[PDB]
Amino acid sequence: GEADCGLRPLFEKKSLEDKTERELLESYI
Amino acid sequence: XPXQSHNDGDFEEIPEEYL
Amino acid sequence: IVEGSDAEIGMSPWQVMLFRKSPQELLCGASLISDRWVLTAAHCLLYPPWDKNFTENDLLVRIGKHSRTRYERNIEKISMLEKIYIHPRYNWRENLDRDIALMKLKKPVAFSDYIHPVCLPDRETAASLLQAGYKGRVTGWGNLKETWTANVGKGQPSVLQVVNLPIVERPVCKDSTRIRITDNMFCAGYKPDEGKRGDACEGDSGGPFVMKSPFNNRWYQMGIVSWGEGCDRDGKYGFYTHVFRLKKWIQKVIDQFG
Repeated sequence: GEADCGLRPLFEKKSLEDKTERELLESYI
Repeated sequence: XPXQSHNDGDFEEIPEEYL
Repeated sequence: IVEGSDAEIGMSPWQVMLFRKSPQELLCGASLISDRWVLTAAHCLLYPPWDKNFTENDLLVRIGKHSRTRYERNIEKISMLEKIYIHPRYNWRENLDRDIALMKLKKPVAFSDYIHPVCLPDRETAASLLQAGYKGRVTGWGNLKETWTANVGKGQPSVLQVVNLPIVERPVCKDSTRIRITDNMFCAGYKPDEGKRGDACEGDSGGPFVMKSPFNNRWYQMGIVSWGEGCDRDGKYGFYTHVFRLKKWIQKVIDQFG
């Protein structure tokens, strides 16, 4: 299970992005 | 092959009760 | 991690350090998948060629860390292990096939800003995301250079390192090594022609390869750092345990043991 898994307290939960995660999302074409 | 091998020991001592 | 950069505070709250009690040394990375279960590579615990065979009483997991060597007072949590579970068909004799182990913690850890579990993929997330050219992220406190890791501050980092790497097509993975690769493994890295570089290296084993789903914004652990020939060598790639392909065993162990 893990209802809240994978959502980071200091990033997703605050709507802040880390410094290189856009590189990952930009490759998912 | 498999990924510690050269492990030194420059670590701060952890609290006594965990050993 | 070779050619990575320092991680941000709280960037990988699921990252776990496996730590030997005596001598006190870093053994491997690992990942937190719930309040009481840690996932790592089976060779971190059992590898008879190197006379490695750890019992739960030899080990500590340290959760919430950033600095490699400091005891991070009031931030990290240290837990002892209740039980270790190695995949019954882990193949340490030939190619580290099914390199996966679960470790059950003696007591639940409380989550915080620095400690939070990663998700495990479902068939549809694995299907959409484990595609050649899609990038994942690897983290660890291992060596910064193939030749240079020893400790101190040679090729060993002060804080957690991170690198983002593309998944490579299975043909290219098979043709870069003489080791027999299986469906329980995938490889990742940049090809010689791509200009960027980066790899996991000694001391990064057992650590997470994660991807962020574009559908629900959550981070999923797709791989476990398992093996490689050198670190960041042109024409060579890092190999990772395929977590979704062994997910039924994971579910079986947690359902049968707590």
